[PDB]
Amino acid sequence: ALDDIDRILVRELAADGRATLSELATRAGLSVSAVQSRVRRLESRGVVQGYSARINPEAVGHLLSAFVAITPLDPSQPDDAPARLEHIEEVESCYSVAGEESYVLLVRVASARALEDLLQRIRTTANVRTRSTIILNTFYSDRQHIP
Amino acid sequence: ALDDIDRILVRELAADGRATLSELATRAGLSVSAVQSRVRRLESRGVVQGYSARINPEAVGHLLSAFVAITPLDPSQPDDAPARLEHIEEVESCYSVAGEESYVLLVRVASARALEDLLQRIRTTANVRTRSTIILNTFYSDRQHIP
Ligand SMILES: N[C@@H](Cc1c[nH]c2ccccc12)C(=O)O
Repeated sequence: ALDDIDRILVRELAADGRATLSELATRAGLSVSAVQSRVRRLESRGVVQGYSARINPEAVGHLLSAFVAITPLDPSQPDDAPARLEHIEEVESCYSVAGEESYVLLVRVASARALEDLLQRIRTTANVRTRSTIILNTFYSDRQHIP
Repeated sequence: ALDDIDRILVRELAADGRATLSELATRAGLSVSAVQSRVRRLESRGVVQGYSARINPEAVGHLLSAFVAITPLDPSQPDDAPARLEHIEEVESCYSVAGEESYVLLVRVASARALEDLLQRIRTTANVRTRSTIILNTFYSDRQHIP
């Protein structure tokens, strides 16, 4: 249910999430009130899920980032795993995945020793084995595409 | 130095990209001017590198997401795959990696059949083999943590 006007707003808000209603208005050719109300409607269906500053993880001390694939040590209860790892703050994302493993997390930590410690917390808190792939370099990311 | 006033700011801006110079400044103990200063400096120093609304990809036509793990076929050519792929736009994220493959892509696409197409285009444009993993569900995504 997304018309061309909304297509223009989200593409803009993707590029600039601090875009102002007035800047948006003159870009879709609408009144600042038209825009405001459009934007909240986008927001309240779950088309826009929030706004975030995109922080440099190295600058705040996260020098090591890794993908960790996790699989149930044994898969008989439905899966707690996302729920119970929500309160580990160093886990940034959590996807279920088709194939041999069940979830893939992306994880951000200060150093190698801090990674080893974190893998222990993960193994123990969701009762899961882990396969780790360290990121050496991010070429670009969250480059959100609106068609 | 990340002065733990600069530290309080980024935690604020990561949870809220449109939090406003004022509503910040209050929770931050400050003038709406030295708020505005660091914020301009924090962006200048590469610490906050941009603001983005977070759009739901289904909502916008991307019903299938995938991690796609690529390795170049000819080790005697310059290894420039991130750069060769950068204009392909459904590649949201491109990360080099220490594992079995050389990079991982997060890629978003209309349908399973559209994915087959994209992969073919990835293979012919970098000169890479592709191994891909399908995301069934995102439990959470980009929860950024500031020590
Ligand atoms: N990896 C499983 C799918 C899966 C997703 N989440 C899970 C949680 C537990 C066990 C399996 C799963 C498969 O490909 O079929």
